[PDB]
Amino acid sequence: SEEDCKVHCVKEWMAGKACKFDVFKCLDHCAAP
Amino acid sequence: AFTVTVPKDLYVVEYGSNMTIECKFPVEKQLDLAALIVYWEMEDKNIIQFVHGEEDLKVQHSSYRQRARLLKDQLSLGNAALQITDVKLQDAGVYRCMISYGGADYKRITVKVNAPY
Ligand SMILES: *[C@@H]1O[C@H](CO)[C@@H](O)[C@H](O)[C@H]1NC(C)=O
Ligand code: NA
Repeated sequence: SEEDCKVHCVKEWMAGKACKFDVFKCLDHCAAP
Repeated sequence: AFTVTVPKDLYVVEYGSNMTIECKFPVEKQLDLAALIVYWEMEDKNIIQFVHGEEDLKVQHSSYRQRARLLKDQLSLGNAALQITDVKLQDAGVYRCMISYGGADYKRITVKVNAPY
């Protein structure tokens, strides 16, 4: 579930690169309780 | 779980020298470029964006031009090594390496620039 949240952060970071999304904040929040 | 690890979380580097800052990720047998993303960043400056083997110089931050590269020989061994040549005082700060290879993770590395005398 945590692994999937993190993969999705990368997905959205990539999507942004096509189309200011902070991938580190996103990854942080996947680990955040 | 997919984890990125740093052999060093602090590098103290001489002004005008060359530094290689390392970020490790698990590789089973041979590296697959089609599945790999490496992103090196420093306080919102984009240094390396390696997407499935593809790098675009146009999106490297102007402060790193002709000074920063991802070392490809290390990459084969699960080592995303960022080499910066002619280290500037402005190179001091917090670097982040994000690796996506199956899973995803990132680490912070502190670089301090000294001027020995
Ligand atoms: C850094 O790299 C350059 C070649 O890219 C080399 O000539 C130089 O000696 C290196 N600098 C130091 C201070 O070792
Ligand atoms: Na020195």
